[PDB]
Amino acid sequence: TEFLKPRLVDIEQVSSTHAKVTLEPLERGFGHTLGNALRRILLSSMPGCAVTEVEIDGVLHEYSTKEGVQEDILEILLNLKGLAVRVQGKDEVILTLNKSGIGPVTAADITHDGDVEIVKPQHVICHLTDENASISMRIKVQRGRGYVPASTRIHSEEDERPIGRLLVDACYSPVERIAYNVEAARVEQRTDLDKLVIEMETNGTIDPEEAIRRAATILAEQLEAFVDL
Amino acid sequence: GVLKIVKVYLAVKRRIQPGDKMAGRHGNKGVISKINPIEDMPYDENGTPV
Amino acid sequence: GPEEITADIPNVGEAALSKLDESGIVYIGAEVTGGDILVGKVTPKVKDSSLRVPNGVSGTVIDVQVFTRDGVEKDKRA
Repeated sequence: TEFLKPRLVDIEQVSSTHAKVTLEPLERGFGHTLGNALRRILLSSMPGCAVTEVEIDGVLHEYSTKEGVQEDILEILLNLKGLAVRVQGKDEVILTLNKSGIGPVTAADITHDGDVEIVKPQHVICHLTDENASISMRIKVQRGRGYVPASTRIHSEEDERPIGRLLVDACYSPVERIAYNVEAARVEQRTDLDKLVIEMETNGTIDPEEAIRRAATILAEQLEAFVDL
Repeated sequence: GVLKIVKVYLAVKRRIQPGDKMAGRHGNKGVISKINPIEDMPYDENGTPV
Repeated sequence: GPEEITADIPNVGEAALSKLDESGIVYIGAEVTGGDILVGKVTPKVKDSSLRVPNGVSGTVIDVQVFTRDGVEKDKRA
């Protein structure tokens, strides 16, 4: 039994959302083996913090108009779906955003709280285009993994959905980009020891090191099942 | 025979499902049948799936 | 006997009736599924000659346009 156990030898926040990470030392072929699995696990398994709710100051449906605004309501939903946030020690929360007068809107405008985190305050939100114009909307956030369509969600909830509450599809994954490379680096002052590098892009909601360790832990759960014969 | 009418409109949002008809401009029509976990798709060395 | 729009539909369930207004007309912005009542029209001898969502479809409701012949009274919605 000659295996040297790899370790997350280095981490790199190359960008505030894009990160690099490397694992070493790795036995022959294992880098490819772990690399494929870890890539697959991360994309599917990672737990996400995402928004699915819209409460608005008087419109009644996705297709409604709005006074003194640059865009239609539905386009607002698309922007919100793009928006992402991280929440501290919570499962769900409601946020609100209020603006008035002629101006464009950004995530920073939200009624932020210290126990909530906005990954990109500069993220674009629909604009106001009248002096008397004003917006005051409320949105709820949830923790989940994977994706869910809006229609399926309500049918599972089955409780009355009041008018003025609008539904959007949940896209939880905190990250969607994976590239990993296997390279030879020097351990045991000899060849045939492998070095692995991973890199990914994220919406910033999670720490990359937590991602790999959380993913690896998850994979261990399924792997342990094979001992249960 | 009738002396009052009401008109109602209903809006439907539709995604893509197997059996939908898809076409490329170059006469290349075809129906789609699958939805894959994004992991399955072939991807380039730059980590981008198709 | 001529027809009228009413919320007093015979024997139909409360939940569907809740979707209608007191005029017997579904609200704008409502979300409906096959069989849900849209128009609470009725016939005497009373009967639920009403319009319901086609089976096998679900959708959101955005419109009301009401028309009448000469010498006809209007409702609150119209």
